Amino acid sequence: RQWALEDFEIGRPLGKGKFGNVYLAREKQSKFILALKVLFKAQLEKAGVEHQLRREVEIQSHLRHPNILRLYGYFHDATRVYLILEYAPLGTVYRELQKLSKFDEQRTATYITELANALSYCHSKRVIHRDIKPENLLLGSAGELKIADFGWSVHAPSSRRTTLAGTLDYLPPEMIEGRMHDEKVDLWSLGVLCYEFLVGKPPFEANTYQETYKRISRVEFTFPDFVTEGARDLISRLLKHNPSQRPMLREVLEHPWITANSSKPSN
Amino acid sequence: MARVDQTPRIATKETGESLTINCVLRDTACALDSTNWYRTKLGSTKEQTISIGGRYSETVDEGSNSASLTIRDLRVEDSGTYKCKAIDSCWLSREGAGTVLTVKG
Ligand SMILES: Nc1ncnc2c1ncn2[C@@H]1O[C@H](COP(=O)(O)OP(=O)(O)O)[C@@H](O)[C@H]1O
Repeated sequence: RQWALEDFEIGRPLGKGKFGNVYLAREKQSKFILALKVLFKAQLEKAGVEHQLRREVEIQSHLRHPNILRLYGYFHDATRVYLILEYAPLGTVYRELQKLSKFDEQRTATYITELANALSYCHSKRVIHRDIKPENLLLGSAGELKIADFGWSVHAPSSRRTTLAGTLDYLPPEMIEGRMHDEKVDLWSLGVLCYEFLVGKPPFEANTYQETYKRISRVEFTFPDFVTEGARDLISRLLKHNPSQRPMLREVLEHPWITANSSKPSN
Repeated sequence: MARVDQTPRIATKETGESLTINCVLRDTACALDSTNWYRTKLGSTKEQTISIGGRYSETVDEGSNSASLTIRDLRVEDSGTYKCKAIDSCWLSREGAGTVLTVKG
């Protein structure tokens, strides 16, 4: 495997992941700054995710889009896998949401546009995402959103029992009801994110798993009074129980609330 | 010497027929346990993932270090170049040389 650790200067940790740390790094010949994600093979294997991650990394290697974190390459030694990643200097959308409590309409519409552009590019390659959480979205130097979790699939359409345990909050009804799912799951994800960005919490949040499950299955959510008519409309269209009733990504990108408030355009 | 043999290299089929593509990872102890399938349709420049399910099925044979793709009820739209692309159990990149499929109809 041609890249090797000595190709890079290593700096401070950017964060600690489940299977290892992510470091600030610099390729020595170009001085290009990037991120080096370290994963311990034994840790992946014991978690039973080692096969799945190799599938996801292969998929990720084809995805070149301004709002998808770039995978530059990878290499390994006897105990560790190293992923060479685009460096996202402004951290996670999760942290930004913690800092600001909630996002204004222009920031929100702009993120949704960037997500829709990314997902539109993916769908054109017959690639679908799993659940999209704020913690898995990173921010680039100009504050541009990057889908960063390699959470790609693989099979469409599909009926295959998801880890439902974990966090239900971001899963669409058809996945928690054990029904068939396809690329329409990504539109549900956009609705949950649009809501969480504006409100500060996801719309089906409850105190127990069983309660959250019912909220999602029955699509029981309400809006704070400050959420405007245009946002309510878009979110309500995305959070349809019936996946086929959800809009196309192009329709999201063309929604009056998005076009009035987004500082970014389509493609 | 380690390599992927993808067969057949060229396939010409009539509509409604079937195609099976085999990929075998040879001369290495690394395991081909998780291959993804890709297609660039004739005329297009866009590489797409092949979704498994429906007309598209796959098998993997641990013992022979191989994986296969079968497409049923072939359509003219299916014409294009198909590849297995994978990261083997050694975390090394592997890919077949491709199958150029032409469907007439
Ligand atoms: N490419 C990157 N650029 C900048 N910071 C990153 C990058 N990747 C990860 N980080 C930081 O390090 C943490 C790494 O954890 P993450 O990639 O979420 O690990 P996990 O495998 O547990 O999801 C993130 O929360 C983020 O703060």
